[PDB]
Formats: sequence, C-alpha cells, structure tokens
Amino acid sequence: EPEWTYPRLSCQGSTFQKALLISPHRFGEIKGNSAPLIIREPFVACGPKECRHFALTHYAAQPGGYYNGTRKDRNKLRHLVSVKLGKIPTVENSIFHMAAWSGSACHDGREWTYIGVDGPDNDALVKIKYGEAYTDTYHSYAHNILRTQESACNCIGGDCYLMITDGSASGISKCRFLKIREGRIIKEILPTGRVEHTEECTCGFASNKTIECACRDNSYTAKRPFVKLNVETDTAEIRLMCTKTYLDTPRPDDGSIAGPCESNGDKWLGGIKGGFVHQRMASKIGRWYSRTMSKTNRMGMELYVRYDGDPWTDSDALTLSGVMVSIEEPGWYSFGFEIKDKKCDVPCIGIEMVHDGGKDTWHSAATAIYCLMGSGQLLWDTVTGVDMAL
Amino acid sequence: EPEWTYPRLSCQGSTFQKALLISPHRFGEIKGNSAPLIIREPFVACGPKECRHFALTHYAAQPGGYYNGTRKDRNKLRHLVSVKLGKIPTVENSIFHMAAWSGSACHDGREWTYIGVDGPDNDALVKIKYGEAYTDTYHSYAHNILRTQESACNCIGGDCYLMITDGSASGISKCRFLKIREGRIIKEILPTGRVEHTEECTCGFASNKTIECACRDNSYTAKRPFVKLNVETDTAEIRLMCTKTYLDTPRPDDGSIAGPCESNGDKWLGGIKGGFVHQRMASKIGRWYSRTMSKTNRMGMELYVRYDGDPWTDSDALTLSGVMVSIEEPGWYSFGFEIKDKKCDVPCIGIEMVHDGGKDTWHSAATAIYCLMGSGQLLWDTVTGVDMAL
Amino acid sequence: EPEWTYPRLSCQGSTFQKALLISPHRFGEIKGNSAPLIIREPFVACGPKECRHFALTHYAAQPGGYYNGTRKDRNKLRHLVSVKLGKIPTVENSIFHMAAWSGSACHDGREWTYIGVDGPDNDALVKIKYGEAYTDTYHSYAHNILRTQESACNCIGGDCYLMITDGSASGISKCRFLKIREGRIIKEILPTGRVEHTEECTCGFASNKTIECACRDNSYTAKRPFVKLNVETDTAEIRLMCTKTYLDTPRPDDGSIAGPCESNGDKWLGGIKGGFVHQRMASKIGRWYSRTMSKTNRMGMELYVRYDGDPWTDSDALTLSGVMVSIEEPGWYSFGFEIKDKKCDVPCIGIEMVHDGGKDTWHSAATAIYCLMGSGQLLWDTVTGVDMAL
Amino acid sequence: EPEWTYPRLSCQGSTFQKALLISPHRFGEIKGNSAPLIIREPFVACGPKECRHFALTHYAAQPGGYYNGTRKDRNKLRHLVSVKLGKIPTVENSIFHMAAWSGSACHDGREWTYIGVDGPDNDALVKIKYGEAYTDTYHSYAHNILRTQESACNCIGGDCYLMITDGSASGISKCRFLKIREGRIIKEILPTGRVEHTEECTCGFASNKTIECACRDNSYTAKRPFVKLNVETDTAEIRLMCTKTYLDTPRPDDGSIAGPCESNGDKWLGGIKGGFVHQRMASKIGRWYSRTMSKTNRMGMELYVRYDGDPWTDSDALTLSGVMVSIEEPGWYSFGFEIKDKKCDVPCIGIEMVHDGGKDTWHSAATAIYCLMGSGQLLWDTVTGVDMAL
Ligand SMILES: CCC(CC)Nc1cc(C(=O)O)ccc1N1C(=O)CCC1(CO)CO
Ligand SMILES: CCC(CC)Nc1cc(C(=O)O)ccc1N1C(=O)CCC1(CO)CO
Ligand SMILES: CCC(CC)Nc1cc(C(=O)O)ccc1N1C(=O)CCC1(CO)CO
Ligand SMILES: CCC(CC)Nc1cc(C(=O)O)ccc1N1C(=O)CCC1(CO)CO
Ligand SMILES: [Ca+2]
Ligand SMILES: [Ca+2]
Ligand SMILES: [Ca+2]
Ligand SMILES: [Ca+2]
Ligand SMILES: [Ca+2]
Ligand SMILES: [Ca+2]
Ligand SMILES: [Ca+2]
Ligand SMILES: [Ca+2]
Repeated sequence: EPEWTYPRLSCQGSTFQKALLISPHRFGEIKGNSAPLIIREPFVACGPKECRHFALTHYAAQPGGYYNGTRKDRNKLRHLVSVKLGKIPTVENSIFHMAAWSGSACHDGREWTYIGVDGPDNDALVKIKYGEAYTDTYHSYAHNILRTQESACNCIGGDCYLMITDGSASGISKCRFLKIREGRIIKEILPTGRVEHTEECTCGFASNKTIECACRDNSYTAKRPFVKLNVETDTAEIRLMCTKTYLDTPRPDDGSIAGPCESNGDKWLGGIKGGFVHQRMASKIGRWYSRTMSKTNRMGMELYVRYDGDPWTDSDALTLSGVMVSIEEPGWYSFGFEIKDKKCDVPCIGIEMVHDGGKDTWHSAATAIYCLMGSGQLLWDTVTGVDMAL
Repeated sequence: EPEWTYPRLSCQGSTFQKALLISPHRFGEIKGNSAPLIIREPFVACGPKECRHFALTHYAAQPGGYYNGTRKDRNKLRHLVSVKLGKIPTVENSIFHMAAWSGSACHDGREWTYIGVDGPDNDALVKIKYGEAYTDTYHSYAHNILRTQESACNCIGGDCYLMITDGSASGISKCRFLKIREGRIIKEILPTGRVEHTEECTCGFASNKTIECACRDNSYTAKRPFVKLNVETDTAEIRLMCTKTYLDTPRPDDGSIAGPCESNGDKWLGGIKGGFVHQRMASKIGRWYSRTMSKTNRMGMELYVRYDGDPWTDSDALTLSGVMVSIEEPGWYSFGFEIKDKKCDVPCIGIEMVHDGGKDTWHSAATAIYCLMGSGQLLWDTVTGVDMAL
Repeated sequence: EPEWTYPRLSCQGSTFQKALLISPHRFGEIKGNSAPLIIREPFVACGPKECRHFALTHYAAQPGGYYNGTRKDRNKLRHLVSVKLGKIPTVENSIFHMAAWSGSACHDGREWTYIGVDGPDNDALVKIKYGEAYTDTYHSYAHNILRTQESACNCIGGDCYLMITDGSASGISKCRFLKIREGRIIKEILPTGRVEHTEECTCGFASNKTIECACRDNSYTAKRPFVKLNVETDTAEIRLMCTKTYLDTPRPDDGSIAGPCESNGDKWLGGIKGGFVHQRMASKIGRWYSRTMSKTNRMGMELYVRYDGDPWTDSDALTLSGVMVSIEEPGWYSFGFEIKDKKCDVPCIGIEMVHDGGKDTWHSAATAIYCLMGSGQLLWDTVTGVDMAL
Repeated sequence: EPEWTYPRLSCQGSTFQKALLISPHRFGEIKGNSAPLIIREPFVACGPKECRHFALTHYAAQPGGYYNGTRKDRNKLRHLVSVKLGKIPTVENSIFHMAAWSGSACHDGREWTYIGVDGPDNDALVKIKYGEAYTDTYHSYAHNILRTQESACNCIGGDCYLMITDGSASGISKCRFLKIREGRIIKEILPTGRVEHTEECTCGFASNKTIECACRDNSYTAKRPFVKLNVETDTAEIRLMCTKTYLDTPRPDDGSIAGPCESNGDKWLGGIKGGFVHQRMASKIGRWYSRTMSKTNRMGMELYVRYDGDPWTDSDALTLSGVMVSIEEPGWYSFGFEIKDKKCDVPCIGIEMVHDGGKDTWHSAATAIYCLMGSGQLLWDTVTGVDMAL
C-alpha cells in the first residue's frame, strides 16, 4: 500500500525560471513526417514518480483532413489524453483515457484519478475513472453544460477534491466541490459566500487544512473569485480577490474598480482560466499568479507573487515577478501544478499557448513551463517557434 | 504465484455510459502521417492490471497499397494483434501474437492465453499460446471452417473455457467447449439441448458455478442460442432465448415469432455477433444485451437489460436501456468484457463500428466502449467521425 | 542472481504448425507512412521471459534513398539490431546493438550476449557485448572474412558456445568454437574430423552434454557438415551428414551421391544456411531440419524430421514433414530456436523470406515462424504478401 | 537506497574498436517516413543499468520547414533531449528534459542529474534538474554566455562535479567547478594556475581522489588546458598540456611550439572540444585522447594513448593509436564516457560527426562510438553514409 500523497513544504527557492516547452506543432509541417495531436485545455499533474501532461484532443492530427471543428469546444469526438511530461503528445505516444470535452486528473499516491465530462449541454455528466476502471458519475444540477476545472484535482491522505460547475456562461454558475476517494464521490460540498459565478478553478494546497483556488467569473467581474476550502470541516466559502491587480482578461486598468473588495465593477463579459500555485514555507506563504499581458486579449503572460495576507481583503497590488511570455506571443489558459522532489514540493505554472489562425484551419496549442528554482529574477521568456503556414 | 482470477461482485451502478472510443482511421488520411492497421473482429479482455484491445488485422495499413482483400475474412496473412486499451492500434504500437483469421484471448490472473485459428477451410486448426510459448492445438471435427468466439475466453481458478465451432454457416454447426489450463486443452465438452447451429458465443461468468453465453445461429432463427455451462460438472446445455426482443440481425418485429420459446420461426438467413455481459449483485442478476437498430442491417446499436429470470423460458420483452449508436452510424459486432477494479468487477460492452465503403477500397473498424458507471440513463451516443474519402 | 539457463525437455507435441510471420515490408509502400528497416540474416533467440528478433540492417529503410548497396553483405554501415518478437522491426521500434556485417546472440538466463563481426575482410574481428558493456574481441586467424553463425549462440549453466569461421568461401574454412562466459572468451576449441569447410552452423542442445550443429559447406559438397560438441570435455568433432536427403542448396537428386557417408560428391559450389532444432524426449531424440524446395534455387521450404540414430552414419532418407513455403515463394536462410515455457522447451524453425528484386532496388526479408504444437501434420504454408512495386 | 556510484577499475583490454554508430539522418530522406531530430553537441552518460544519448535539439526535424536557424547555437527553442543509447533520436523516441542551449548530465547511482543553460547572453543561467524536479540554478558571474561542458558530469559517493565557464570566446574565460549533491549546488570551486581561458572540459575520474579534464582554450593556444581536481580537498588547478602532440584544432605542426610546457605559442584563434577518457589499471594509468586529422579543419579523427606520466610536464609526443574517422569524413566534438560492466568500468570515446552543408539547409550530426575491447589495434573507421541532398 504505497502511502497516500500529502502536501509538503515547498523546496527552497525565491523565483521562477523557464523550465520546459512542449511545442508539438513544431513537427506538424505538411512536409514533415510527424502526427502531433490537435488539442486544447492542457495541464499537468504529478505523482510521486512521474508527471503527466493532459489535454483534450479533437481526435485529429496535423497534418490531417479533420481541421474543421477543432475550433468548437464540445462534441462526441473530444477525448482526454496524456503523455509523460517530456514526450511530444502524438497519435502514437498518447493514451486516450476517456471521451470528454472537459476534464481534470490527479494522483492520490497510489493510482491516477481521471475526470472527464461529456454528454448533451442540457444534461452533461461527470465520469470518474480510477486507474483502469470507470467507477462513478455525477449529473448536471443546473442543466447547462456541467463542466470541470481543466487542471489537476487535489488529493490528501487519500481524499481528492474537485470543483465542478453548472450554469450559463453569462449568468449564474454556482460551482460545487466533489470529495472523491478511490474513484467514488463520497461527498458533495456547496460553497458559501459569493457564489453567483465561479468556474475553471485552479486549486492547490495552502496547507494540510486548506485548499485554495483562483477561479474565473465569466459575466460579472474582472476580479477573480477566490475559493478557500477547509479539508477538516469539508466546507467551502468564496469571495472575490481584493487586489487591484486584476488577474482576469479582459479587465480595466489596475485599481480602477471603485469601492470595497466585494465590488464587481463593470461586467467585462468573459474571462480566462489563470495560473495559481502555492509556495509553502515554514512560517510564510507565497501565492503565485499569472495573467495575460494585454488587458483585453490573450497575448503575453506575466508572473506575479504575494507573500502572506488574505487575498479576500488585501487591495495592495501584487508584486510583478517577470514576463513569461511577450505580448507578441499568445498567452491563453495558465494553470499551476507541483512536482514532487525527494523531501519537498516544487511549484510550477503551465501556459497554454494557442495557435489560433482563424476558423478556416487547425487550432491547437503548445504548453510552456516555469518552475521555482534558485534566486534572482525570471530571466527568459517563451516562444512557440511555430509557423501556421507549414 | 500471482493468485488465479475469479469472478467477483460487479461494482455498484445501475446504468451504462459512453466510456471510450478508439477510432484509428481518424488518423489514416492520405495527407496524414499515421499508419493505423486495417482490422476487424476487435474485442477487449482484461487482466488484474491492464486491459488489452485485440483484433484480426489484414496485415495492411491505411494509407497503403494492399486494400484489395481486406474484405475477405480468411487468408494466410491475417494476424491476431493487440495493444493496451487506450493506445491507437498502429503498425508500430501493435504486437502481432500469431497468424489467424479467427481468435480469442483471456487472462487467467498470471498469464495471457491467446487463441488463433488458421489453415484450410476443410481442416482449419485452433492454436493455443500461453504468454510466449505455443503450447497446443485442436483440429477441425466437422471439417468446415473451425472457428472461435471473437471475444474474451473466460478463466476461473486457473481453468479457462472457450467455445469453438465447426460447420456450415447455413447448416449444422454444433459448437464445442474447450477447458484450457496453463496453455493446454485438458478437456473437451459436448453441449446438450438445441445444438443445430451455435457460434460466435459471447460468454461471461453469471457466477462462480455458471458461465453463460449469448450466441449466433446463422441459418435457422433470429432468436439467439443461449448457452449455460456448469463449471463444477463441466457440462453444458443450449436452448434458444425466449424473449420477444430478438437480438439477432436480421430479424422480424418483436414478438412476431409465434409459438413457444423453442420455436425457430422464419430462417432469416444470417445473423451477427451480439454483446452480452453480466451484472452480479448479492441477490440479483443483471443481464445486459446489445443489438443493432435496423432490423435488417448493421446500423445503430441499443442497450437492453433484464434482471433475474431464466432467458430460456421468459418471453417478456427486454427493458430498452439506451441508444449507444444511432441508425445513421454503423453497428456491427458487439461484445462484452469486464474491467477489474480494486474490489469489484466492472461490466462493459464493446461495439465494432465498421467503415464499409464497398469492395473497391479499404475495410476497417473503430471500437466504441460503454461501461457501468453511476445511475440514471445512458446519456450519449457514439460516432466515428471518419470520412472514407480522406 | 537469476539462475543460469539449462536445456530442458521439449514440450509434448508431434508436429509443426504455422505460428507467426513478420512481414515488415507489407508496410513500406511509397504511399504508406511506415519506416521498416532494410535487413537480412534474421534470427530469433529467447530468454526466460522474452524472445527477441535479430537481424543485420543496412542502416536504411523502405521507402528510402539508400537502396543501392543493400545487396552487398559487408560494409561500414551494417548493424545488428533487434526487437521483441512480435513487433515490426522499424526505425523507431528497433535497438541498434553494435556495428557488424555478421552476428549472433543468446541469453544465458541473466543477460544478453551480443556478437557482431566487422572490420576489413583480411583482418575482420569478432566483438562481444554483454548487456550494455563491450567486453571482448577475437581476431581473424585465417585472414579471410572472420564470420559467425547468423543464429542464436547456445548457453548452459553460464557458459555460452559460439561457432566462428575464417577462410575462403570456395576453399578451406576451418571453423572454431568460442566458449564465452559473462562476456569474455574463456576458451578456444579446435574441431576434429572433417574440417575442410564448415560455416553458418545452426546449433542447439541435444542434451546437457552435447551441442549439435547442422552447417554449411560452401565449395565441396551438397551434404551438410554436422558438428557434435561435448560440453563436458569441451572438444568438438565434425563429419558430413550421411542421409541421402541432402539439405544443402544447390544439390543433386537425393541418394545420387555414390559411395559411403563421407563421400563429398560433386562440388555443387555454394550452399545455404539451413534450419535445425531438437526435440528432446525422455528416451528419444527428434531432429528437425528444413531445406529449400527447388534443388538449385532458394524457393519454397519443407520440414523434415528423424528420430534417433546417428546423422553421421545413417543414410536412410529423412521423413518429409510438410511444406512450410511453396516453391512459388522465396525460401532463404532458415534457423532454429527454442521458446521457454513454464516447465519445458518449445523448438521452432525460422525462415528468412528474401524479397530479391534485382540489383536496381531494395533487398530485404520477412521472417516466417513454425513451432512444435499439437499433433497431426503441418497444415498451412506461408506467403509474404509483399509486392516490390509499391 | 541504491548505493552511490564510484569509479572502478577499467575492464581488461588494450585497444579501441568501432562499437556503435547512431546516424539518424540516414532516415531523414524527403522520400522517407521518419522524423529524426536536428541536433548538435551530443554525448553519452551511463548509469548502473543503462546508457543515455543526450544532445541539444533545435526543436526541429528532417524533413521539416524550420531548417533556417539550426546553424545558430543559441535561442529560446533549443532543448536538452535524450534516448536510450541504441535508439534513433527521433521526435517520438526522444524525451525533452529542459530548455537549454548548453548542457551536461550524469547518473549518481540513484537518479539522473540534468544540467541545462539558457537565458540572455549577458546574464545566462545554469538550471539543475534531479530526476523530475527542477532544484537549483547558478548565475552568470562574468556576464558573457554562462556555458557548461557538453559532456557527462562526474559523480562519486553521491557528490557530482561539473565545470562551468563564463567569458569571451576570444578573451578571458575563467572556468569554475560546481559540486552538486542530490540536485543542489553545495559548493563552488575556483581553479588555480593557468586560468586565462578554459572551457568545454571533458572530465573523468583518474582515481577516487582525482578528477581530470582535457579542455578547450579558444583564443590563446593550440595546447589544451588540463585540469586536475582533488575530490578530497575540493580544490582544482589548471596548467597547459605539455605534449608536442597538440590536441586542439586549429594547431601548427607537432612540437613546433618553442619554449617550455607553459608557452602558449601563436593564438590559433578558436578550438574544439576533444575526447578524453581514462584507463585505470592497478598500478598504471592510461589516458586516451582524440583529435581531428586536418590541422586546421574538422575532418577525420584519430585516437591517441599515453600511459602514466604528468600531462602537465611531459613533452614526449603521444602514441598514435588509430584512425577512428578518415579526413574525408567530418570529425567535430569528441567526448569520453564510461560504460559500467558487472565488476569493472569500460572507457569509450564518442565522436560528433556534423553534416554541415552550409547556411541554406539543415545542420545536424551523427554520433560514432569506439570503446576499449580486446587487444591488437583499432581495425576499422566510421562513415555516416548520409547524403545531404536526400
Ligand atoms: C461555457 C463555459 C466556458 C468558460 C466560462 N468554457 C470554455 C471556454 C473556452 C474559452 O473561453 O476559450 C474554451 C473551452 C470551454 N469549455 C467548454 O465549452 C466546455 C468546458 C470547457 C472545456 O473546453 C472549459 O470550461
Ligand atoms: C463462416 C461463419 C461466419 C459466422 C456465421 N463467420 C464470419 C462472419 C462475418 C460477418 O458475418 O461479417 C465475418 C467474419 C467471419 N469469420 C470467418 O469467416 C472466419 C471466422 C470469423 C472471423 O473473421 C468469425 O466467425
Ligand atoms: C563469404 C561467406 C558466405 C557463406 C558461405 N557468407 C554470406 C553468404 C550470403 C549468401 O549466400 O546469400 C549472404 C551473406 C554472407 N555473409 C557475408 O558475406 C559475411 C558473413 C555473412 C553475413 O552477411 C554470413 O556468412
Ligand atoms: C561561445 C563559446 C564557444 C566555445 C569556445 N561555444 C560553442 C562553439 C561551437 C563551435 O565552435 O562549433 C558550437 C556551440 C557553442 N556553444 C555556444 O555557443 C553556447 C555553448 C555551446 C553549446 O552550443 C558550447 O560551448
Ligand atoms: Ca510511431
Ligand atoms: Ca470575468
Ligand atoms: Ca513509430
Ligand atoms: Ca440468425
Ligand atoms: Ca515512431
Ligand atoms: Ca554446399
Ligand atoms: Ca512514432
Ligand atoms: Ca585553441
């Protein structure tokens, strides 16, 4: 019985640096001989012995003949696949875990838990897979696209928590939390506080007692709903992030939202999933966030940090920490994950870099990686080097 | 000595849902760079640690230059191959186990048993392989295409049973059962009861004492010969399925076969292999069957269930349980298999979706998967997304 | 310390049957997307847990641009490669072990021993590799193409024996035997008896004390030099095969060589490597041989058996045992090997089927497999299904 | 806790022989179906159970559409990748470890340590990765292209040493040494003696106490700076090689540098990384070096040996030991590494054979291998067999 995974102390360090870049389409030339899968919503989750790179493929490759439709986000073809982090995710290299147009996964220290969501928009369903066996499901409660995180779920002592949501993109979307153990939902948690619209939550362990999430409100505020979840009482409350450094996109100039922490401000219809990871020290807590550069578009991506404090009531702007991607490169979904070293955990931030070339061609994405290593300051940015005409 | 496999209690659940789809030809475009094998008669078998996807390749790929002949079912080129369930079965990814134009396989908890059938139609022969070593054979007794199940054989406490048949497709085809242990036939069983024509049996454990099979009669009835095999006395009897929900194809309207359970009705020359799996509860028994939608063609596929009762003498129609495939998609051979979770077994139903485009092109198939997970009702159907012009 | 390999009793059986066929060029169409290596002199060797398929690649693939030269047998590019038996030997799937234009290998029960031969014709050299480390060599003693078996070397209790030869193809070629242990030559054996010309020896264990070989004399007789090697006294003697069923090619009509066992007869310049394997019973000894059909060309291949007796002095023709390949298909080098089952050994015969299309195109080969399984008679032959115009 | 790696006694032997050649571009024809990565600066490092082949890919393949730029040595795309020695390094077969335009790696007996260098020329940074986790960094001290060895770092009892350098290529480049343990720099060593310009050091264990390196001075002498590093006192001193057999390239005729050991002679602006490995005997020490044939260009490569003596003060020319590559083939970077046999170490010499075809096409390299095996003399040379027009 390989003991259960538990959050540890982060490894010593004080800055992020360019780590690894998976640009599969650097090999999809019409004149090349490779078959890189067409995907989106990628993310990484790590176990005690290995890190896996997950994504939602449109079940097609480049070069191929099924580019039309790769732009849509839901259909009966999309599948959750994954490869060892470091391997190019190609047709042959990939493992198709289950059909889904929305997913997540995490390793409890013994086995992998794979979460996938598919079905009709009005009654979609969450499927849970533990290793090889399909073991449970969950139904749409708001009957409007049951969806999940698009990032690693979190496990502790055997219990894994996962945020799911149901509702209109431009309306009410009260999220919920699932407490999964060995593949089956053993509890349903209903969040408290600001619950109007919450989704695509990037969660992580702030400690052995609390799991925190930075999320996405898609129709009311440029501020990010921030979840705090007590693992001991299994209760969860939500409140908007008080910092003037709005992490969502689009958004207005920093600090331009008048009023107290809780004020939503202009709707700024839409948003984006943002990265977020913890830096657990003995008596301090680093909270790293990522956010696109352009205030209105998905271009560039910068790193931000803020040690200690209550994100719920601290308006002091975040400390800029570096340019992971320039505004000349695409910066879409970002997520956080943690690599497990011999005696400590290593926080990282992934960055989906979408190759959007329009509706009349393929639509895929690279994945850029930045982790905590050493001191000083972020030294280098990331590019995809991909030309969509090849 | 990794203990022997034994049938367990099915995992809690009350409905089937779209699980996984392996559509290898979504990657065989003339403009792509993949090499998906051309196959047919696919099926899945699982061991304690992994599930493998088997099939009969025509030893050619798409795109290739050997499409002519992929339509025929027997020749000196066909081979039994397999890959980990989840991997696209391609030239590089596949393992060729042995030459055969008819096969089956199962895992006894220690090693894999591979069964293949090849040779001349008038004197074909069954080859048994245990892991790496070829260990035994069996000769044609009716000298007319010795053939096997095309689905997982079943093992218990070390002994594996397998149905084989010999005879005319439109005549007598008395099937037999082989009791294999560690690679060698240790017993031959002769069925009792209705034995005129029985084949392509989909078998599974109804319990530790009985192995049941839903089979195919190809020249007399649209009803399905149903086998019951006692593992303790090693005797087996056959009788036709009494339900008015005829599972074969072609077939007439349900309940239209006048007379008692045993009446054959019109010949309805031909048939098809059908899916069938068990749902073992503490004091109840679920029996799941699949059958094409069109009464005369291989289009669409619906799921059916029926708890308890004696299929041999119960005429009450089956309970429709969902549309796994629409009549607009192809639905050919279906089979059943079971995934092994930590403490219980998970029943599933595979569906070969053949890409028939005529005699002047390639002929291959995808494999759609549906397993028992959660409650409610089957929510979504499966498509292949493959265009045979690419 | 995983105990050393020792010859065991063959598994029960009384006939050979078509087992497996590796036709890599069924995937090398100019219109396909595969990269099967161009090779020759293939063979199989098995360990306790797996069988590997070895060959000498010309370091090129089909389709490619380096076909010119694939016809020559020696150069600075040829390499010894291998894959798990069952996997198509392609660029990606293969493992290049060492450069060589002549080779062999065997598993002592702990590690693999790889033998390769390269260098100039006048001073070639034998390289020995044990697992990952290169550990020893052997120099040309007759300074005229030091060459080896082209088939599995044989190991026992830790000591592996290997036949090597040096000399003119149409002249003297006194072979020698190397006794290798853990990668290093611990002894050199000089054969006794008829030693004029001996090579490409197919060796195997007739028992724990004797290793026997059927070989190739290339310039004097159509008869096959037969080696007997005592493992206890580490001495070896050679004498020509006395049977009237000449195994070499070319050769004259059977029994047409007048005189006693030892008479050479007409030169019949040239020859071919032939298959040969043992069937060890409790008190009997089966000796299986293969030989092409055409008396003058490499077309077709039939199986022959002969239980007990002394091949050195028995002129009774061999018992025809079946047509493994028809005279319409190519039949080149054949070899023997043994698969290791749980409690007994399973003898097999490999058949290199060369796709010779001339000097102005590629030149590669498939590998056909036949093993001992069941009773009755060899039922089916093997074809390559490959068209050299694609 | 798999014990730590320690230098052992070399395996018995007295000469080098052609071992293995990895020519990935023998498969990159425009008409082939393979995808071999475009790389440079390859090298090998071995652990107790396996040897890995590392290199710096330009994140492109042949055939591809990203050839422009493959000539430059630094950019945000270059990555450190590796495959099991014996496998062709292709898109699918390779593992991308981390982004870098300069690297090294070594196995401490438990885990792999990967070193990579990227960032801006004026402030580049060294990243250390231990297995899966990124664990430490090191900053540029001379702010001018922080670079590393391009060959296996060396570990002992758990502590790994690595040479790094910072400075102008045609000026001062005082190198430094890092003492890494379990992924983190636990010490910084400043060399003593001739420290004007030292880089691309090829290091190895001369004994349990000393690690020696043959390096590259790029702007002052054709002589090779030779490092001696005491592992017990963790101090290191440098002095130029005194032999008249200048190992650098370009260089003047041997022995033409007038003066004592320390004299630099004409600048001979430029240089090259050279191979160097040890042959540890009980009471003798073999030191093997490689150097291109042409005195001014990177063509051909010969092996040299010299037992015992102090390279710092011995002017006796080295003993020519063979032609590994002819002056008609390209001979670029050469390095040394050691394979670990059951009870002794086996020294080898790698040779990067660059396919330079100009600035208007691709630029990649094969890797030729020669190891210590047997006695006599190096018998055969190596060719790439690659035609850059295909
Ligand atoms: C409808 C809700 C919306 C977020 C506010 N979801 C969403 C947004 C984008 C995007 O803004 O680019 C891309 C994909 C999705 N997804 C879907 O449409 C199904 C679930 C998934 C997965 O693809 C992630 O939420
Ligand atoms: C001749 C008997 C008939 C079933 C009544 N078999 C059969 C039917 C079909 C089909 O109806 O599409 C496809 C393949 C076969 N098979 C053969 O011809 C050889 C054995 C195998 C395997 O391919 C399965 O029975
Ligand atoms: C010169 C001796 C001759 C056998 C009598 N060898 C030989 C014959 C053939 C053939 O007759 O088709 C093919 C290859 C070889 N080989 C060589 O030329 C080098 C060694 C090897 C390996 O290829 C096997 O002996
Ligand atoms: C600028 C210093 C110079 C050596 C004197 N480096 C160097 C030389 C060559 C070559 O002479 O062909 C190729 C690559 C490099 N490298 C770089 O430019 C970055 C580091 C690396 C790796 O590619 C190795 O030193
Ligand atoms: Ca592949
Ligand atoms: Ca928003
Ligand atoms: Ca491949
Ligand atoms: Ca019927
Ligand atoms: Ca591949
Ligand atoms: Ca002859
Ligand atoms: Ca591949
Ligand atoms: Ca120099």
